[PDB]
Amino acid sequence: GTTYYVSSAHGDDANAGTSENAPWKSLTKVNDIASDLGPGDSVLLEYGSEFNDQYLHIKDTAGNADAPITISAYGDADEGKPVIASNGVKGSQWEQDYRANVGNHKNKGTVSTTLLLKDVSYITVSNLEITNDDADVYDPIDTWKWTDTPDSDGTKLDRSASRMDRTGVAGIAENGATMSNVTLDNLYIHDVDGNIYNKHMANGGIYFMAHYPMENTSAETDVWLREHVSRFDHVTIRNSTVKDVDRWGIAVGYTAYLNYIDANYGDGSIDDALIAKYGSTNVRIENNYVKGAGGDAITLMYCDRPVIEHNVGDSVSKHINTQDYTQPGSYGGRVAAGIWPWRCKDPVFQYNEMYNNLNAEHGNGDGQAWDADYGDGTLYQYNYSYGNSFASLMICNWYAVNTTFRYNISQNDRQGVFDLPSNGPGNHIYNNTVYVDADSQVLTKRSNSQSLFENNIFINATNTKKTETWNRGSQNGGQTYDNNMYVNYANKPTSDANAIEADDVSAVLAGAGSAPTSALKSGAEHARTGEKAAFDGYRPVAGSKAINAGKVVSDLNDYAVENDFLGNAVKGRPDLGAVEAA
Ligand SMILES: CC(=O)N[C@@H]1[C@@H](O[C@@H]2O[C@H](CO)[C@H](O)[C@H](O)[C@H]2O)[C@H](O)[C@@H](CO)O[C@H]1O
Ligand SMILES: [Ca+2]
Ligand SMILES: [Ca+2]
Repeated sequence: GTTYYVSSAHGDDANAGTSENAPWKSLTKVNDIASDLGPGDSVLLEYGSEFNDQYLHIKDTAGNADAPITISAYGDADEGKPVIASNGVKGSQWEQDYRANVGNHKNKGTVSTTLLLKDVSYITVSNLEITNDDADVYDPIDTWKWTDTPDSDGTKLDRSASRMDRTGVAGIAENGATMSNVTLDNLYIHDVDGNIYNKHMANGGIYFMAHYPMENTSAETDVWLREHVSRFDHVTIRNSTVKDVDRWGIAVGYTAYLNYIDANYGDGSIDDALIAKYGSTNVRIENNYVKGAGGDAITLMYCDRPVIEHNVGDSVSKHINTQDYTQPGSYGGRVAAGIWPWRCKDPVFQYNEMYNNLNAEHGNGDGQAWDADYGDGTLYQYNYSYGNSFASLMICNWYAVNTTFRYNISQNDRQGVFDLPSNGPGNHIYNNTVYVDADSQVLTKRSNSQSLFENNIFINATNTKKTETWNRGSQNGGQTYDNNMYVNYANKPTSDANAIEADDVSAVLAGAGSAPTSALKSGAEHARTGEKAAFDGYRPVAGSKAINAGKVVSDLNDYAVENDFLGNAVKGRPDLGAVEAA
């Protein structure tokens, strides 16, 4: 197909734009022809370019399986990714409308988006730097600190509840059809100075959502919408960085068709055909770094079996605090968690790191790394969490059901490791290693409900043999324990008839507590093997009471055991904790 070339430095918009030697100057020319982009067509932006007060909007077209539309860079890579910087200009603004109630949230209004994909299928967008900056908002994560006075550290915010919503990239389905085969790859999205509060406008680094094409006003609209579904399939977001954005880091799948998916909460189980029909299929979130989101880091909504792997989140919930979140109004929302699912079926969260979720000390009503929220079958495995301000894992309220949390390591997570506020049943927490410091404990104070804890190592990383509160409340049976290891405690859960007790973590693991305290400067995950391996303190030492002491687990959610946190096979009697002895 046709390849187009844009150069902010060299080009001219009188040019043809179809050869490298004579490229366009501005994105206006691409915008003018984007709806006619088709299979094999490409829009290449010159490395080193800065398209200021510009944006790219692509609507109502498609590549195909043989040849996608491509939006990318050309030239010398050392000149720096091309930059699209909308600065919120009028021309980037569009009217979003779900055309249904989507809960107690703003569902309609004006949004500024730097890169908009409205019902575009088979498109790959790569190697762009994307911003949406307000010169009057400045609060960089890299030097962020809690101040006794607002904005005293050379920062400034707009705290207005009516602040215009802004996206870096928005993926919008609103034609009553599937929008498929979208790939975002090696983008750098930053300084998207959106609205601090709004959770489900296209407001954040990357947001993908689906609307009804018309309001559901009659029996006839209702028959039609029940069968013609705006939804996503084959959305891949990988190798990207999202930094300094309000509100969401990366969210995918919120939908007007929640009115069908959520018509019948039942017991929290989600029917396979229901979620496949109305929800989003084959979503993959891989190798991204999210730092300094105002709210939540990465959330998957109304997704059928997404895969969320190899991401790093870091220092999110920047704005979920009493100084910055001042106009919550009737929506509320002064809460955020790290990397998590909402009303998904069997999502898989594996090999992710999550650091320093902020502000539980200053008005963040959550603050966890992980959150098995409402939904069915969430699998968290082989993830690391450090230094989160409120807990490693939440299981959230009645409709959070059938969670498995296994082969994870939690280090220096504060105020509790496990948070079980009135959650539904079916939850199974096994083969984790959790390192609990003096700012923390096993269960958050508010915990009251079900989980089955087996084969875990609990490490009291404090200077006395702690008398721990192992049980709080009794909803849905409360917390039951079997076949766990308890390191440096004076007591143990009364339910555990198979306890393994150890006095000194030094005779259990090589270097407990020595896992990372921060993300890698690059945002990449830490190595788990080789010279740079970062988790070797969590390997059992020779003769460790962890070795071959675990029960053969029977997963309550029918996920077979495969490997441990380091990816090594588990065979025989499993070792206690997250890491097999080698
Ligand atoms: C059940 C519950 O209250 N969950 C909280 C999350 O809030 C929900 O989040 C979804 C996201 O699609 C909708 O916004 C819904 O209306 C909310 O009730 C909240 O985002 C998380 C993280 O702070 O905490 C849960 O307690
Ligand atoms: Ca700014
Ligand atoms: Ca501040």
